[PDB]
Amino acid sequence: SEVTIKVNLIFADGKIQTAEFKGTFEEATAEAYRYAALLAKVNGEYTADLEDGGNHMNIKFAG
Amino acid sequence: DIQMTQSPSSLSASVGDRVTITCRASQDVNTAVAWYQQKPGKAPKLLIYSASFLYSGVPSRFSGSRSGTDFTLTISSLQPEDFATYYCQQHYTTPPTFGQGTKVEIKRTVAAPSVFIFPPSDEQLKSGTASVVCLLNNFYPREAKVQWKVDNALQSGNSQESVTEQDSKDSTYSLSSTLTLSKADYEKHKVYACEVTHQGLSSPVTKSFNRGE
Amino acid sequence: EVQLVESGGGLVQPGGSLRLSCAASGFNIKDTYIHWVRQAPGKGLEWVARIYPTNGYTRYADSVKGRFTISADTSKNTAYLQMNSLRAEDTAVYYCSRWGGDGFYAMDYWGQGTLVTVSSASTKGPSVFPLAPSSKSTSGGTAALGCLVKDYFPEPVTVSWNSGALTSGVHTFPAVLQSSGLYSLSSVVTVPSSSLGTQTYICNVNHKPSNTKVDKKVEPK
Amino acid sequence: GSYNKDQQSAFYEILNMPNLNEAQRNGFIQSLKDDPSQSTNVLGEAKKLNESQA
Ligand SMILES: [Cl-]
Repeated sequence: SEVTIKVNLIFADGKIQTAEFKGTFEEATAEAYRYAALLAKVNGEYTADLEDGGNHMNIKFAG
Repeated sequence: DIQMTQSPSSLSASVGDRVTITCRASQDVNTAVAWYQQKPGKAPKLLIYSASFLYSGVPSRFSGSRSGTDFTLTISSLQPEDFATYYCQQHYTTPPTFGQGTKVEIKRTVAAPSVFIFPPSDEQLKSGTASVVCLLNNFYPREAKVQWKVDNALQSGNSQESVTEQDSKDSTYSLSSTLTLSKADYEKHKVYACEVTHQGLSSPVTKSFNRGE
Repeated sequence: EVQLVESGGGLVQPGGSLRLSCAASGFNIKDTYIHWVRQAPGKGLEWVARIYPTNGYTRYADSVKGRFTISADTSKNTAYLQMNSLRAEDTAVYYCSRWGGDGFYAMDYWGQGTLVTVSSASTKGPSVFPLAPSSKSTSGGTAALGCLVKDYFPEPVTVSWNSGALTSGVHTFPAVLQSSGLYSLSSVVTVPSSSLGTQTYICNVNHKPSNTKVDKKVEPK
Repeated sequence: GSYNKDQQSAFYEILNMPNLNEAQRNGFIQSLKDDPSQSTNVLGEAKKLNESQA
């Protein structure tokens, strides 16, 4: 449908950004994981913890 | 046609943070991709062209790169005036197509709103309608609950809110909630109250007046 | 300075026709591509059409083909967009831009944009009411006051304070579409409490579509 | 300016459409002048408009 996946981006230095991905659940999901992978190139390996049946993510970068 | 898929849909970050927005072309577009910044109500402004070249006069904190069909716009040190919707555009084939846009908002510390209320003017009351305006000035974050009570009765379906864009200097919002009634109904009642709930306030603030005071 | 200026936008009935102009200066359109790009309220940018005035080559978005035509008069250094068979979904701000100017392969200059509203509804000028400062609109030695600009159609309305001399502390809210089908907005300004009664505060409201121009002095009641 | 016998023919069809109002008729005529390459598309849209206002 039209869901909004909300994401907390938690960086190694403690900085936090928040992001939204819109689309069908599956498209939004794929887009959030793709974005995480991209950011990990600069910010270190990511870990994604899912909450609220996948509609909320916490993504941490190792540095 | 070629479509441009931008991510995320929105991103909120603190002044001084490094921010990264992406755009993906559905097939090869070489480097024929431009990035634009659009402030609400204004023409888009060119930042970057041919994927990585900075347009004249654009601050050096903006940069673009390309890997295959993936394009990235990076703001190296987010400034409060950088809030905008950013769009990518390919011109490799006609029709040139735009991405759906990424809205960038500035994160900052909490600030409670100044709350004020305005009765209907006498001029308006000479007509058949009364508008009661509740103002929340210069607050953050944007989230807030504003409820109307007339003679302690909770109002529903008869008010509308409007919210400003972030201040370009201090990144706060302001909000108006307008309660609309017929003159006759307005005249039937005496106490008009706007109740505001916000993160910055230790408990909700009610701003109130009596008709005719 | 390179400059593009769009004109000709306004209210038109569904099925109706309108013609936009884009007047260019500080460069010759014979040397560039000229594009039209639109943005529906709250939505993204959508490409509409382009011309290369030097040879007259044109291209169009599929959704406007046959209904809109782009052209250019190089002697007037002006481009045009004829728009027929208009529909509700054509409601948008329409921007003109150049591409290829000075060899830059992107849209480096844009006009300010011109709003096109496709609707069966009639034009209506706003009523302007004061939002008087009072003991209910003041705190910490500063006071809020404003103007309620109510019941107009179509967009847009502009509001300035003191003929543009007063810009600090001004918040002009985005218009809201009421249930009636008419728009309404408020503009407020925060000023020193002590200035009330000594400094004149006037909101200047202009609604071009109804030819309405109103200067409303706001005072404590 | 001048026109070929194809362009003259496009004008003629639109000129004669009974269900267009004068704003629409002249708007489409203007489009024909604007961009000869779009003649066929323009006539098609004018026809659709004409038919819908029958
Ligand atoms: Cl085409």
